[PDB]
Amino acid sequence: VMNRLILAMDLMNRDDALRVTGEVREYIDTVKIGYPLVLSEGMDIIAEFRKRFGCRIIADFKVADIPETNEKICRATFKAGADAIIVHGFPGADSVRACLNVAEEMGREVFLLTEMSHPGAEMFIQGAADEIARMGVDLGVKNYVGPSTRPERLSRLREIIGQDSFLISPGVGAQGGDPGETLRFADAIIVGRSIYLADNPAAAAAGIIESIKD
Amino acid sequence: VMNRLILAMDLMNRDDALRVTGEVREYIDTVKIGYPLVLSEGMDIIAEFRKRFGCRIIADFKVADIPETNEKICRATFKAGADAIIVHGFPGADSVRACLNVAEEMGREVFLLTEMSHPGAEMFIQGAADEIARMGVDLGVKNYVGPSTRPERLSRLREIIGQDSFLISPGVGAQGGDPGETLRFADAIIVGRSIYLADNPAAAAAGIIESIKD
Ligand SMILES: Nc1c(F)c(=O)[nH]c(=O)n1[C@@H]1O[C@H](COP(=O)(O)O)[C@@H](O)[C@H]1O
Ligand SMILES: Nc1c(F)c(=O)[nH]c(=O)n1[C@@H]1O[C@H](COP(=O)(O)O)[C@@H](O)[C@H]1O
Repeated sequence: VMNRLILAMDLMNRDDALRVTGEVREYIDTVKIGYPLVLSEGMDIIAEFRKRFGCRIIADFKVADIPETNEKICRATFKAGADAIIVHGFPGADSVRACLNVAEEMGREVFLLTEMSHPGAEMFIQGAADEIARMGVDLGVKNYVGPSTRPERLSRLREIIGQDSFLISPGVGAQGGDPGETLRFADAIIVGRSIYLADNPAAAAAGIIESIKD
Repeated sequence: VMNRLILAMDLMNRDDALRVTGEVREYIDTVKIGYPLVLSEGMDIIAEFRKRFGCRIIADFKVADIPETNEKICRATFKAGADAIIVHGFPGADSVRACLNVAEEMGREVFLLTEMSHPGAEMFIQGAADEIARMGVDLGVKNYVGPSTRPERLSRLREIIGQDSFLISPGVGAQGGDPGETLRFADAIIVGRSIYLADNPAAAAAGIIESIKD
């Protein structure tokens, strides 16, 4: 991922999302698009971004349904041009394998979300997260998401998935995570508000990149 | 809910979804629309259904993000005209309260998903589900989802949320759940494929209603 930095583009109107993404494009290779933007502007926004910026797109849909519904969500998402989809592990192995099967059919990839970055993740997700990660390994998952806000958890998750797996990490900036500490364990960081709410998003991106080039 | 039966409309093209929903409308009051249909046809499908059928709409989005993202997803969903949204409890209390706050602002309702109906729910969700339900009660949640496929779990969940709470239950028909047994505990059942894949969806709906009128 260019500069190890993934933009979380959670602005909800197309003109602002296009402006900010264009402004920071010299600093990123990869944009995470989630439901805030997709439910406001439509699934066609994925192909628009992919074309206009020549960026890879991760669909952050935190897929969390039964296997049959997960299969449908994944097929619609890859049809729309997404390169990868984020899938929750908490609903269990059959729900994850349904997503992996569609990704295998469509030549796409699944990111398994293990532990989440927000405080409420401590209630139920954290206690299951090591086991969710192991389940991923056992299913052949190669791409994972884990929390910038808890680098000791991010270290453990790295220890389970091994060095060859690809690990991306949200919670940097607004939620309190640090770029450099997070990159001790993750391959790339995800950053939303610290960039997209900045008075100068390009300067904010450049500042983050500076802080991690060294 | 009319006849205690909620249609899970998971067909992915608008013409088929409109046909089947129109055919079974004399038997239902309430349609659950999820991401299979919304990601294929757009969020405008919610208002279209609400107008064309004069049905209530539950947006089955199994919201499962951090509080800030959950707030956005809920606002976009209620803006599109949904009456209610299904929210996962597994990400914890702050993520649920974010949805409750937007529902309170928009005059809408949240359904808390406790235990899911598919086999993989046994891995991580089932062991947390009683505690998820209690958390709902502690947050003032009045509407819940629990599994037709495990009526002993559905009985326990009813015992936690009490008799005044409203409980809906998927997993009837295709997944193995029984309409009448499920309605010992749930106020309404959710049915998808057993209706929408039937050669005659109206006859399938009518058959289910017959089996539970007695
Ligand atoms: N995908 C995520 C997770 F798995 C997770 O555990 N925590 C997250 O924040 N996100 C997303 O990452 C972004 C964080 O944005 P920012 O805080 O503004 O920098 C948002 O899109 C979140 O929905
Ligand atoms: N909302 C759900 C849950 F919380 C859950 O635990 N299990 C489910 O199946 N659904 C949804 O209920 C419907 C079940 O559809 P059918 O099997 O064809 O009858 C689908 O839309 C599922 O996504």
